[PDB]
Amino acid sequence: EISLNGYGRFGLQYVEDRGVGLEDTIISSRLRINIVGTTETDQGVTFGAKLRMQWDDGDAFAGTAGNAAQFWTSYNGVTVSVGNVDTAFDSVALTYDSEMGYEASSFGDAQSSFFAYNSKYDASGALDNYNGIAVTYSISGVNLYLSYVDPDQTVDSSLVTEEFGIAADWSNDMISLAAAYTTDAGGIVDNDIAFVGAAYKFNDAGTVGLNWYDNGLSTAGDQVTLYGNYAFGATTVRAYVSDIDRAGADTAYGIGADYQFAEGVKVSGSVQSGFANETVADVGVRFDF
Amino acid sequence: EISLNGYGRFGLQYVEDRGVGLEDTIISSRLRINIVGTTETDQGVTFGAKLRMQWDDGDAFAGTAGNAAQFWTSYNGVTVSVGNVDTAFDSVALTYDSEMGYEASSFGDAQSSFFAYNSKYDASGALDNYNGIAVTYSISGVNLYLSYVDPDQTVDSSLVTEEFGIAADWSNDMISLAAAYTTDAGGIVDNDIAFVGAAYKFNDAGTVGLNWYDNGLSTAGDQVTLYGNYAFGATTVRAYVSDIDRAGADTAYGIGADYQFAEGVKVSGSVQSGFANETVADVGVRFDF
Amino acid sequence: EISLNGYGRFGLQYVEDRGVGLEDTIISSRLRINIVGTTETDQGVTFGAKLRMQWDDGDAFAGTAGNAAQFWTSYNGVTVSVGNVDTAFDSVALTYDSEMGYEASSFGDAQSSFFAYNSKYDASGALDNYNGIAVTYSISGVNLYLSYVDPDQTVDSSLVTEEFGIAADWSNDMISLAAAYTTDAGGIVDNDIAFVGAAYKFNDAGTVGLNWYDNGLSTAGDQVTLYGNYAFGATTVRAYVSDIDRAGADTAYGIGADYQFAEGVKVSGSVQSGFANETVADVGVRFDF
Repeated sequence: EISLNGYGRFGLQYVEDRGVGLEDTIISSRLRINIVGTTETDQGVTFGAKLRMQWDDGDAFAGTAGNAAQFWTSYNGVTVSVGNVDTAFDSVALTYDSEMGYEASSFGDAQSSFFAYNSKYDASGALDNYNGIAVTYSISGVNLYLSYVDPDQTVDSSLVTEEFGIAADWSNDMISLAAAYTTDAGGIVDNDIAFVGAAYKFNDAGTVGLNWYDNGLSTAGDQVTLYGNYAFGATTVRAYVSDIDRAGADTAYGIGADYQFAEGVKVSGSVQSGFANETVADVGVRFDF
Repeated sequence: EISLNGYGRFGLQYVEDRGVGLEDTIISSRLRINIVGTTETDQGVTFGAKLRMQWDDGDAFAGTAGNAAQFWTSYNGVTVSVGNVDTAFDSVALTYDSEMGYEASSFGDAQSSFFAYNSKYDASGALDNYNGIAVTYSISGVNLYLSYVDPDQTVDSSLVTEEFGIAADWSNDMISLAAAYTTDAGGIVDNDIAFVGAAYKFNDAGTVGLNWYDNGLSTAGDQVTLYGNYAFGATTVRAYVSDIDRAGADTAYGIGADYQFAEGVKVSGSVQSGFANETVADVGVRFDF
Repeated sequence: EISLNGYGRFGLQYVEDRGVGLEDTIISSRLRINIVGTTETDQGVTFGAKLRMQWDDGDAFAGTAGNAAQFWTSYNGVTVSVGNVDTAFDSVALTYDSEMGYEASSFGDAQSSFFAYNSKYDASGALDNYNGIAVTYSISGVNLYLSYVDPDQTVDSSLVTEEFGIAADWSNDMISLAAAYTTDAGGIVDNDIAFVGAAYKFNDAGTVGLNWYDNGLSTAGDQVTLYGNYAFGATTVRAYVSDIDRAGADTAYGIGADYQFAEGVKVSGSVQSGFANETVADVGVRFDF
């Protein structure tokens, strides 16, 4: 069995003083197609592989290709995956819940480098032998994530730096907890990052959360992000503030809205201010097919 | 929802004195696959995106990839599209109705340069930031086309040349009219081209038309094409003659046949003579799946 | 109509002293997707085209693309195909029946060069104009294969070397015969190879065969391969020995197992010894979706 899913999204992307001779506002857009092949068995074991074809405005050659394969085996809630795998740091909950706009962005996201699912190919050749192993398990309420990544599996281990990450989240009807730890993130020695987050669903239509990060060797340093959103029926209001230890940095913040036009169609917009006092705004549509 | 459609076609392509050391006749063939994702809503609005993977004999690397995405929104007969869009000049009626053979060709087609849907990627990098906006509307019988194209949307407007094109066609049961105008066609300054065409369906199985072109900065100059076809049940006979103002040019002409083998399978052939006295012939099959 | 089929496979690949500074064991894996478009007619004729997207661990750019198209027409058991076609030498029976492991390998396979379906693109540019014609016909029990391949169809014939191959196999319930002949294999002049094989199904769960090869200009020389397998319900045991005329060569051999975990899921493993005394072992899974 092979199924095809994906999405499209487009709108206006603005960034003040984007560059001399350059247009501040452009029409950013993206097309994503996921190709998933699965083989189910009566022994209760599922085999699957997926491939992704994704194009973005600006992409080289005005072309679209597939990325590197991912394979997995699920059984009794346990899933082992190989190849181009999702990572623990990128997989945990709450960590990206401050994002807004149609391009789902936020300076409130972690400011560190770490491996995460590669959607496109890479011309540099850097990923040619990038292979990983990931494991997840859901013990009702609790979620476990373990990922191991070798940027070049053909070379003798001791010669390369592997990334290892552990992560877990839990959640009842009103409180949520999440923690994650990754050593040698992004294959960079001593680049040990960490996340700890908590959220409170102070109602059905609203939630306030707090994320704290240890950005490893990032010049950003430790960082805390405070966000919240509220749902007035079909439209959602979002806001957040973020701070990093880097000297002289500005407090990052953003305010935005979501409008569920229909099932599958979502209109979003936002205005954000980065740590270097950058100003960015967006408004677009996203449709899932 | 994601649907896959497309077609295949192959046969013999002949061109007299194709080049020293080169074979005049080769087996030309093409595979085209369209990937269309759509999201319908009960509000009566449709969202969609499409991608194309097309290979042609001769293609570099003996490979096939996807091109740059196209997105659109339809509502009440009005459709707005973004990205790799169809253009007014390329979209109007009658303009390509003189073509024949399995590769659908004719020296009777307009001899000017202008933007039109890009089916493949482009290694030059020329299309990396090529973005367009197109609008069409059907007021029963009449068809409106408007397209705006910026070959590099990242650069400040005033620095690049955009193509703008308007076009409209109308048609009852026996008469058809079509006109089109595009300024700075193909992004070339002062390259303003125009088309005007009329056709008469002098019966159910036959039609005679006349197309006049203003090829902008093309050395071809103004051009008039006269074509006609007749259907004897399953086989269609086609013919045409074309003239351009370029000095010393030859009158272009071609005679060909279509044979509807089945629904979806079409056999075609033709012999044509170009303005530079080139001789070309073809015979092949085309199947839509 | 367009259908999507394919498979995924992964496991451990071992090869003793794979190279200085290199890891002997790696996780080899593959994803294959076949895109097939067909157009059926009530005249009893079928038109089709297929494309392949296949990724392998190690692939450049960590990307995946499509290869060069193949088209065909089937009628009354006769099938004519064009473009990237399957060849007679690669298509006959018994010739690859000694292979084992999840990567289906065997030093017992023919040691000659010859054209065969190209699954991926080729950066060298070598296949840009590689076009072929193949014909097969099944006269109940007997199978005929004819293939003609021109590595560069644009160039004048006399300037390039074409590969031509004939092949046929037959088979009742317990005996099987197969022969094949290809001249200028792989487009190499005087590289005439041949195969002759016979197999006996000495039971429902077992088979012993013998393949003899004339490897044309290969330094391997003539070669004979002896293989056999036995099925104990769900697990299959395989073994083989191979010899070539090349001076000082070692006798190649391998022993392996297959385990049909479910319909579509197959676990395999093997240990093999090459003619140059190479040691290789593998164990993996393959799932068809």
